Amino acid sequence: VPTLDEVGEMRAVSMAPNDAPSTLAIKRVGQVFEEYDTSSSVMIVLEGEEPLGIEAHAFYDKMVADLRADTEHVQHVQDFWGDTLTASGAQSVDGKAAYVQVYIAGDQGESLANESVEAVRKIATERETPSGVKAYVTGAAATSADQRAEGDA
Amino acid sequence: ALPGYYTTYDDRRYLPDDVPANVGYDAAFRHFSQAKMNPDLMMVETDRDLRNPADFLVIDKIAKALKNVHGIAQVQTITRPDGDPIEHSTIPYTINQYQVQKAQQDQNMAMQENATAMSQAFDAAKNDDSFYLPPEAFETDDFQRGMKLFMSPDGHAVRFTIIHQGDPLTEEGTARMDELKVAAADAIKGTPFEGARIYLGGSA
Amino acid sequence: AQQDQNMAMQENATAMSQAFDAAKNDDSFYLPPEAFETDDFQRGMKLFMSP
Amino acid sequence: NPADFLVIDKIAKALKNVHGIAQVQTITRPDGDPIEHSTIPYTI
Repeated sequence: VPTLDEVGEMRAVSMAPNDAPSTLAIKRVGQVFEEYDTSSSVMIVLEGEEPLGIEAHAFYDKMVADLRADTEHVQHVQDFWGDTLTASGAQSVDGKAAYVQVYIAGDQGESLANESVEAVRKIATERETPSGVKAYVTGAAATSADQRAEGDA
Repeated sequence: ALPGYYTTYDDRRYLPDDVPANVGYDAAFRHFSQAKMNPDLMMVETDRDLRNPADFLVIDKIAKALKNVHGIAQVQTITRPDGDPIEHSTIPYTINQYQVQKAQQDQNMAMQENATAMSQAFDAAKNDDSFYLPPEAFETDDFQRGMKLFMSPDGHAVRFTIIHQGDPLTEEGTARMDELKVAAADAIKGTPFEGARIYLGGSA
Repeated sequence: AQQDQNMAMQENATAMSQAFDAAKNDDSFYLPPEAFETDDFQRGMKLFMSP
Repeated sequence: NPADFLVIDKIAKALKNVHGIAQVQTITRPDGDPIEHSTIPYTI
């Protein structure tokens, strides 16, 4: 059989129990609104040097399209920065950053969630970005995935 | 050392900085605040459509009750799309012979000016004591887009995004949940929303 | 046309009253002196208030 | 008189807002609900 590290990586266990009220609440929200059925989410952060402009909006929209295209991992994306009504909440006070919350397949800790986080990072990083704009995938699920990866390392 | 013992739940403190999660956290904390990266979600579900002003009043009451809780920075929802009250929503905002007639016309314009001053004063101070959304505003596409994000397709439930003050992954951050649930339950009391189901979720 | 505008404004005021009644809002309160003379409050004030 | 009725309704609201109290009825709330056509916006 393979090494213990690989087997442990491919047989991870979700950190939260199913009976946990928080997980139940998140799944209830997902199923009621008919958007998703997971319980783990990550927040992609677009940081810019100068205040973000229209080209930043175009890049953001293209990235959102790419995310929503991949139905395997990404289940639902709420583009608050995209709509003008809620655009104030997403963008920072200085106007040099903006974040979008993305739901990934699989619950936190579980290997499926780690794979989904890796796919999200790949999508957010591989695309050519406007000069001065950088993408960073952060959040609780990303932190859990990094924790497991560093322990195994 | 027993009395001073305490625990924290933020795993970014237990990792090297070079990891991608720590880098993203560093960027976000440079620009945003910490609580925004780990928000909360609350869903109040009923059995009837809430896409009408009468239920909007109760929804805004619930939002105010949630925000007034200690340690909660801002709450955004269908009645507060960007965390601030919707503009032009306060009640005060809603509030020879020819020569004689013209003077009354001039007086009316001055009274019209007076009402504008009060509206601007209430808008600038972000007052939120009173609230009313006229039925016409429900027809505008701006609220059509909003109601498809913060409300279910059948309109039986509405989601709230709750953002803490400071780091939300501390002991107090985990202890604020019961206060929020109690506040929501008390806000619902006495309204047609009685009998609803409340779900609280998020990292905390 | 000004008369029609007044009626439309009158309709608008009714909608707000109906919304506040349906929502059972209780933030503000005022009972006009005339309503005190109605027999409905006369019966009530003899039950919940001393003679 | 209305002036004291304002204070009475304030007391009733303060009592109802207390945790664990379902409904409070009084001269300003004969059936446990606010009297219809009593809100200021109604007058407006």
